Amino acid sequence: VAVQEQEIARREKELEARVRKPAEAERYKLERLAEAEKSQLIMQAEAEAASVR
Amino acid sequence: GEKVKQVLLAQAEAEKIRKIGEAEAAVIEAMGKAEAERMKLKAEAYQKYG
Repeated sequence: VAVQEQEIARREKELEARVRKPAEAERYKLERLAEAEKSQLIMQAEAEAASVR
Repeated sequence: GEKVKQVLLAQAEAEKIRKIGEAEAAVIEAMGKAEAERMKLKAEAYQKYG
């Protein structure tokens, strides 16, 4: 029982590094990569619009 | 991560439609003014036919 009372404190740290931290890193990646996709599409839109006018 | 991404790209699609819409309106307007000059000149010449 004492061994598993320490297994709790274990998983609480392992899960932070295995489950939480990478999901949080993925969120930051997705956000700053989305700004780049948007930036390229607005610049491309302006180019196509200028080419038409 | 899914929400912010979808919203940012939906704004890009809307920006494209608006920019293309404005460019098109400027062309349609300019083309109409040029075509009206043809109709006017053709009319002012035809009116003198014997």
